[PDB]
Amino acid sequence: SWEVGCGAPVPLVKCDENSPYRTITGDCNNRRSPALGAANRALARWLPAEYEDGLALPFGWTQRKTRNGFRVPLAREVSNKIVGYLDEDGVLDQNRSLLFMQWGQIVDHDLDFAPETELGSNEHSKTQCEEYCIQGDNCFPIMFPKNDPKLKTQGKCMPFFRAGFVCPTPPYQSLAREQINAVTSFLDASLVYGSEPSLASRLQNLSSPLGLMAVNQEAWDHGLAYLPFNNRKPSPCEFINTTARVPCFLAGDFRASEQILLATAHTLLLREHNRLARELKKLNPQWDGEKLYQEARKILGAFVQIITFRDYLPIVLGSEMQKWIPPYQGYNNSVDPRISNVFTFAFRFGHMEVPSTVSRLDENYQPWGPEAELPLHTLFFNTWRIIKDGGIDPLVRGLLAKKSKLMNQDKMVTSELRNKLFQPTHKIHGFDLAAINLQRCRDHGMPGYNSWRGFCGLSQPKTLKGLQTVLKNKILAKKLMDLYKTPDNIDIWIGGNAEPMVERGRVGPLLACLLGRQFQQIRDGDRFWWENPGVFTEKQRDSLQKMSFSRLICDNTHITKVPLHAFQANNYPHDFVDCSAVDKLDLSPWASREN
Ligand code: HEM
Ligand SMILES: *[C@@H]1O[C@H](CO)[C@@H](O[C@@H]2O[C@H](CO)[C@@H](O[C@H]3O[C@H](CO)[C@@H](O)[C@H](O)[C@@H]3O)[C@H](O)[C@H]2NC(C)=O)[C@H](O)[C@H]1NC(C)=O
Ligand SMILES: *[C@@H]1O[C@H](CO)[C@@H](O[C@@H]2O[C@H](CO)[C@@H](O[C@H]3O[C@H](CO)[C@@H](O)[C@H](O)[C@@H]3O)[C@H](O)[C@H]2NC(C)=O)[C@H](O)[C@H]1NC(C)=O
Ligand SMILES: *[C@@H]1O[C@H](CO)[C@@H](O[C@@H]2O[C@H](CO)[C@@H](O)[C@H](O)[C@H]2NC(C)=O)[C@H](O)[C@H]1NC(C)=O
Ligand SMILES: *[C@@H]1O[C@H](CO)[C@@H](O[C@@H]2O[C@H](CO)[C@@H](O)[C@H](O)[C@H]2NC(C)=O)[C@H](O)[C@H]1NC(C)=O
Ligand SMILES: O=C(NO)c1ccccc1O
Ligand SMILES: [Ca+2]
Repeated sequence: SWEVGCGAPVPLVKCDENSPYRTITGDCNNRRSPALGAANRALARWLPAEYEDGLALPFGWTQRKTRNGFRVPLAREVSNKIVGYLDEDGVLDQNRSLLFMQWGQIVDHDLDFAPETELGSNEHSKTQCEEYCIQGDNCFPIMFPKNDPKLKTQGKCMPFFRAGFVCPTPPYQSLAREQINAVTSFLDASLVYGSEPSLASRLQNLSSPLGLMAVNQEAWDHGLAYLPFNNRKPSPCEFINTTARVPCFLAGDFRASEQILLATAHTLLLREHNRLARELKKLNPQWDGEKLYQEARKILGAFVQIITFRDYLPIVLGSEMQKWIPPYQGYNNSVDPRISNVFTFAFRFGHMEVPSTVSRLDENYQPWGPEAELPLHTLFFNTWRIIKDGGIDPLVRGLLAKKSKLMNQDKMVTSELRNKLFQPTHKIHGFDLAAINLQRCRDHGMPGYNSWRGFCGLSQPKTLKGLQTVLKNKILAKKLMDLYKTPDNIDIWIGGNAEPMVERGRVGPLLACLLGRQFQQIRDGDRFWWENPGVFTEKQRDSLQKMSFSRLICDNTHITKVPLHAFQANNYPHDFVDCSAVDKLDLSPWASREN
């Protein structure tokens, strides 16, 4: 008895069987268990959920119920005390480009999305929550502590709505509350193509048999494409500058316009698909609209996989890479490919990697204009700066020439995210990503820090002094202990990120284990992994290994001067070579001799 059945409210169809292409929803990857890894199903639970009432209510909800004998500290107070800092000087990662951060967010968005609860196409709930901070039903407000500046100017709380959950919607019961993953668990470029058949089609250009994705018709970038605008009104990207009135972009994933540099990455990817389809039609004139689409799509998925596993992961995991992701040995049908609930919090390490400004660079990589460098907070949901202020190139050069923020125990998340975050629903630039992440841990029913330490076979400190040794920091450990009273209560997000970094990596031991495990699984459990014998031909594989993020830029923008290794810190002009010197993807193994 597993309650095993609930496969209700989720989209279902029938398995093409022997079809050489992924489904849009991720169904039919695993043959014996077709829904494994599919969009719109519960996040997997590596450990049982820990809720206040065993079942659904998050810790902190009832002001008199403790966690292990103690009150859990307010999310925003953990924010003020531990996460914040004032001095941006000295914070840059000396050996990671701004693209390091940016790629993490692309990968993250391909793997997981736990959307908020609605129950309001119009309702006094999406206003009884913001207006009066009344806790109730899915309103779980972030209360301001005594002495928080935002009291004086903003109000009593920050509104926060609980994440969606499987089986039904309305008030629910029985089992413990399981959050939804609205995206496919496979590294499959679902952020470009969509996770629903509904959206996947909208995204496509079905006016012509060329297998192209829809492109914006109102605006161009030197004869290069943009993403289509979104139908949706109200539009937050419009609300950001009512004079300019530029809507958000329409991509395979809904978060695409969250910040300008993410919209930039999205548009590079769309551009690549269309390029692939054209080139492909040249070699194979007989091919379908659909065949063009799927074949370009499959190449792109292979790209996202290769860069992620070859270029990106080795420099997050560092020396722990070998211990968690051993060399590939083939598809294993017994490996569970689903994204775990804790992964969506472990992968939030990238929040501590966001710097406070974004730069635009000209063709010599010099400050583009008099306002080249901008505070990150003016760029949330900002599309007008792309369309009406130089297009994509000045913004991509910044990604190569500037650095990520480095995680630092005394300087965690920049005030740009910690004080001035803009939420697409509400109206001010006054939210706090750090406090939200913490509130969300509780919302998702996360075991505490020592549960995960235990899970990863690592020591579980019980005392101040134990915590000082693990964190290798007396002061940090003291603050944590004063807010939390015992390490068993430390929220996973703040606990995992407070750990010193492993050698040659950018996360600590606990994070390396959680991430490493997840990635091993999503590679080993993927029937369509690129190296899986029979998915691509040997000659096709040889062609795919030559792919690089540098090339992507050469083929898709008017940048002519790029680094070879784009994720490490690169200085212009020494570290920058001409595009000619950069290996090209050879599409000739994709030829199809008729007779
Ligand atoms: C300026 C850059 C970024 C902004 C503004 C941003 C903003 C946000 C916001 C508002 C959320 C939702 C919080 C919640 O409701 O719980 C979120 C979630 C998340 N973020 Fe970030 N983020 C950024 C960069 C990154 C980076 C660099 C990474 C990783 C390298 C990352 C990983 C994640 C992940 C994994 C989630 C959970 C998504 C889910 O499963 O629902 N983000 N981010
Ligand atoms: C800045 O970061 C660089 C990013 O990797 C780093 O250089 C790299 O160092 C690692 C080992 O420390 C090596 O990487 C690779 O190792 C072998 C080559 O012997 C390959 O077979 C592996 O697949 C893997 O890619 C490289 O030697 C080197 N990687 C690159 C891309 O050049 C620098 O050391 C960092 N700078 C400093 C001083 O911290
Ligand atoms: C809202 O978005 C507006 C862009 O649609 C933006 O206004 C634009 O920005 C500057 C003025 O600050 C102008 O840029 C330059 O234009 C000419 C060159 O042709 C110069 O002579 C000007 O002096 C100026 O430097 C844009 O022309 C201007 N466009 C319009 C129609 O106003 C606003 O800054 C945005 N506001 C916010 C709050 O972000
Ligand atoms: C769908 O694809 C078609 C075919 O490329 C696009 O229409 C072309 O647009 C360019 C620029 O205007 C012109 O060469 C022609 O007007 C069209 N070509 C042909 C073959 O007629 C169209 O823009 C795409 N539709 C969308 C919404 O992206
Ligand atoms: C595929 O991965 C599965 C899941 O981890 C492996 O299942 C294991 O089977 C081995 C023996 O082959 C046992 O030693 C492990 O204890 C099993 N794991 C669990 C917890 O079930 C399996 O090793 C892999 N299959 C192959 C043949 O590579
Ligand atoms: O940018 C985001 N994540 O990185 C994001 C933005 C809005 C809503 C949910 C999200 O996950
Ligand atoms: Ca996916």
